[PDB]
Amino acid sequence: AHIFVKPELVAEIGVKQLQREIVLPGLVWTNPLTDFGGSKNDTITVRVPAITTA
Amino acid sequence: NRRDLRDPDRTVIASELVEHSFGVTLDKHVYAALKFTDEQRTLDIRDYTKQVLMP
Repeated sequence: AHIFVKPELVAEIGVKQLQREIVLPGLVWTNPLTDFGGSKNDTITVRVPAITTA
Repeated sequence: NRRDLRDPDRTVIASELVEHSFGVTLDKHVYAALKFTDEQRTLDIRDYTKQVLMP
């Protein structure tokens, strides 16, 4: 019968891929040490001080 | 003390006042002692206040 030339319409309506919310980085101790370049094996050794007894 | 009223005997038991006591003695010596050789003090100690005195 009648022929109509139509486009294929693409729409975005706010449907996204559900994906986790990030909380862990803010709670962990990040970068107390920075100069890993300049220490052998990329290892910085932390010194824990001493305690005596009377 | 108590005695019967109108008792034929009239003796009274005299009470005693005894003061007691106990001694408090200074008898202990608490110490912390440290020994550092000239090498340990020269080479191994860096601060001596946060490394020796505070501990």
